[PDB]
Amino acid sequence: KALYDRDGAAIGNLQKLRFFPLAISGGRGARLIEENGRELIDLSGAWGAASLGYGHPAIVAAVSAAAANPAGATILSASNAPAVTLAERLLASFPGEGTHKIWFGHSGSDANEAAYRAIVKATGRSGVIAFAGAYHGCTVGSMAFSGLILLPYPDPYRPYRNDPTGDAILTLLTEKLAAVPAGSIGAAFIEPIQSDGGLIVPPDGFLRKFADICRAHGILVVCDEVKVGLARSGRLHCFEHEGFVPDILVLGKGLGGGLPLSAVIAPAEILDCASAFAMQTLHGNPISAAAGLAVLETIDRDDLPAMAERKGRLLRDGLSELAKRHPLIGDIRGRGLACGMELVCDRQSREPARAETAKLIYRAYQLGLVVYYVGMNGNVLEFTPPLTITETDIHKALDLLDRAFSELSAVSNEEIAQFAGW
Amino acid sequence: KALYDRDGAAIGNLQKLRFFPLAISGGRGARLIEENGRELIDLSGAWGAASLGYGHPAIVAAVSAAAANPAGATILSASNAPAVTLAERLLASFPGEGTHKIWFGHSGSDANEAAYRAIVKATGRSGVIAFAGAYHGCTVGSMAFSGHSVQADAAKADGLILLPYPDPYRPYRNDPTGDAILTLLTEKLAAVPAGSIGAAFIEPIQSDGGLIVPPDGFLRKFADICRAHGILVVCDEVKVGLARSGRLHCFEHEGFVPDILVLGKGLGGGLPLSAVIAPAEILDCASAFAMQTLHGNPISAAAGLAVLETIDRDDLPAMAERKGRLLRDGLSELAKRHPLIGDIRGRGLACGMELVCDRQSREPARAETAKLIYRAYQLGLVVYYVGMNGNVLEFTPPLTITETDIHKALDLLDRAFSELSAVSNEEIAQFAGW
Ligand SMILES: *Cc1c(COP(=O)(O)O)cnc(C)c1O
Ligand SMILES: *Cc1c(COP(=O)(O)O)cnc(C)c1O
Repeated sequence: KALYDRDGAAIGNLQKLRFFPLAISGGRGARLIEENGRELIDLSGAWGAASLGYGHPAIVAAVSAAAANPAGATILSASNAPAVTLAERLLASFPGEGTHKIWFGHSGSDANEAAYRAIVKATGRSGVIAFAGAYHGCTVGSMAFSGLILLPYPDPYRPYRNDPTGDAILTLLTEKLAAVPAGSIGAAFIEPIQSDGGLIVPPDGFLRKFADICRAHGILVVCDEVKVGLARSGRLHCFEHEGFVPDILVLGKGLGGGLPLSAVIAPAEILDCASAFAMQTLHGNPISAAAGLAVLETIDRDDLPAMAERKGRLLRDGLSELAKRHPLIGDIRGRGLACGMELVCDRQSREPARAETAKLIYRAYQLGLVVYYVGMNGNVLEFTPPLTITETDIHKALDLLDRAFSELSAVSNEEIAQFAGW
Repeated sequence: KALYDRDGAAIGNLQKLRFFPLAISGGRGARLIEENGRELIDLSGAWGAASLGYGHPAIVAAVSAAAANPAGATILSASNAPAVTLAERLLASFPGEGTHKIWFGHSGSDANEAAYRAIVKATGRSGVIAFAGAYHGCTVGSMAFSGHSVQADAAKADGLILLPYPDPYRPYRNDPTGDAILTLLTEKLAAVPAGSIGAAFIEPIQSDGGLIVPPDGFLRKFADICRAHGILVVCDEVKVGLARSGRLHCFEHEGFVPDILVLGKGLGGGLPLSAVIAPAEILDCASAFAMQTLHGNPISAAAGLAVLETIDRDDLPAMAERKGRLLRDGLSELAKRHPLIGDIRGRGLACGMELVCDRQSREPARAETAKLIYRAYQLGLVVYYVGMNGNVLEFTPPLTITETDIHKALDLLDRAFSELSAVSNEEIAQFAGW
């Protein structure tokens, strides 16, 4: 039986996000090795989780050593040195000396859930501001508000109310705040680059101004950097690009370099408001913790933010070259190695090319390239490879992507129909 | 400055369940190693997550090889070999009626939530039966049908029905047979529209409720009432599953097979991993529905496999049954000496010891229990308490715990009983506990 056929038989549809029959048995650096023998360049990096790539020496060393001599298995019922070392390391990376503490999780979902629960418990303020198209996780607790003030994301490519500046969204926020009692909203949840929305970098200056308004109202600013955080944006934290510092930082995916690990950096008052309150047995386990430590160590050691900045420009330069040749490309956006490329039927009408996008990723897979699409309209290719990816791998991936566009016709809508996707 | 103070400075209280200042920098077998190098026998096994203990060679080999050559990092947008192999291995070991599939998670919390969300999605029946005192998780979705104190302050599912647990030591309405509970169930089902309940969540030994083994034959009768009303039976074996009970699956003791099995804790051997074994119709009813990026990651999956292969190779069910008798015998020996010990219960290496002020009226001895484990810690033995009354000592050691470890543990436990008055009220007040 083929690996992909075994998968369909053993594993239920519930957790499947499948677009093509990718069936993996290995990985080395930025390359996935399929069962069938072929290597593929990973432009996805498991949605950004594989920050250091596959089999990075630092991850192997840290994880192997931890497995061999684990400081227990939890942070709930015992303090453990790896988790404490990682916590101090995270506090050191954030402007929160004496003011902030750490909460460890398994995922961005449980981390966002925990932040919200803790905010409500600590402040009694259960009202929330979030953006339409926001992704804060896929559990009841994180979809709770992923009471609610929904704002449009300030998208330069598709302005709200005919205002490219985004200032009409700040005016909307002002009205929504005045419409409801002061002290009713406890938190604003932001993505400093929108993920599921289609890798949208907000217009310049918007978020600084957004945060200002929140602070004026005693509203906590929660920055969700599960996707775009830890070196990936060309700086360590994505908010560094934006002229503000959040009250709360949520971290996940790439934090674990392949292991389940998330963290909330939050004021001490928020995280000390109760004990035994948001906890799961393997939270703060020393094997995930040691993996996270290796990720942060490598980020500093190998200057991964500068690597991401340098390699992102190269990638996005590459994409612009393809745009001269392929009219489908309408917008190329991003910071560092978090890039999006939106595909449109007309560049002036900006009408989304959904069908063509689906064929494009399927085709790219046949050619030896792993890339997925996101967006409200299913028309934005997401690029989040290992920060470790080689300049050679980028150029190869660019050729394959070029090839994919030239060969969309080679993919039928019935090959697309076999994979349920989103 | 020392590790425990550094922890208070860096890590919030929100996720802390602390009973004493245990500060760990290492582990070997059934032993935890503190910052200064002092060794402690771990009878908790991290609430049973450390199924194979610490630094077990099979976990080390599995994890190191998977880190070196990982099959991606996900089962969401890719199939990977470690996860499928693990899925089929779990499937092979389940004596299911019909055909079943696997959902993979990080924890028993996300697994219970996902099981429930899938049932509601597959069937449209949102009503749920769970037991008073039930612990199914600490996420919004899994707290919705839980009954423990941790979940006491959370939003409960509409159509949640809570039944008393069949506790031999504290029988509901003083009926030792458990008949009054099945009678209560019957009255509950008919105060509610026919076909409205989709699920019944069962702990085959109730964990946080006080490590409670139900009356013999009760769960089979309970399962029968559910099956006759179209209600799917969900067996939460996160705590008490995979060899720990003296059998591979704890339901093997109760003479019924569940529709859905939930796994976690010990499944990962120290890495985050859970699983749901559910009928195909339930797990296939939707796609991209209940998902987190690192679900089915190949490193957690490799450990899961090392756990099941070790369970098989070392016949860990048979080991647990014997080591468990050895442990409960030793505890019975302690009962003959210390009047606080009111009840000793459990299967295999899942054991509970309830402490009471008086053996006749069985009033819970809360203050002594806290002092007991604090003293045990000082003597070099790690053990926690559970229960609605905070009076139940829980023993869930690594399944690979040696006989000598157990004897050493029994001696330190004996000593901790003799010496609990050494522990001051002020010392305990420093730890928030439950
Ligand atoms: C992936 C992601 C999450 C959720 O993380 P999981 O690990 O999938 O639960 C939350 N927020 C953002 C911005 C993400 O990208
Ligand atoms: C521990 C436990 C859970 C929850 O598992 P986490 O790892 O804490 O999410 C659920 N049910 C039972 C019976 C448990 O023991």
